[PDB]
Amino acid sequence: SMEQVAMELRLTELTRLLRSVLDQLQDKDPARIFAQPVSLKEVPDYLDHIKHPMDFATMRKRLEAQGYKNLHEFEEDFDLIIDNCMKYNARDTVFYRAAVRLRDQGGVVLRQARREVDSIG
Repeated sequence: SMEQVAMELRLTELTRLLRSVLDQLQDKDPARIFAQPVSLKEVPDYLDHIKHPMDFATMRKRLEAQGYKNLHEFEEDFDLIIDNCMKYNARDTVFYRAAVRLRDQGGVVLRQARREVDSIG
């Protein structure tokens, strides 16, 4: 139906906007600490600590399959990246600190992304 096509076009346009958001947030991680999944070869106990691992590459796979239906879903995955790191790693570490700086800088980007999503519909 035409209604289904129109809903698909909206999902495509959201995907475009979330790709620009994703690029902008990942620029706030110049060390590439959050670029890839924590390796279970290198951190064998990780899944005993962290129940829902997340990273930018995993989010990009989901995005390219148009797997985010709304901005809330995308933000959920971004907050897991930050929140998982702040639990596993102590305050005194470069990992925790990188997560704090990503959260602080990413908030700015997400604030305007929400206005754009609501504005354009």
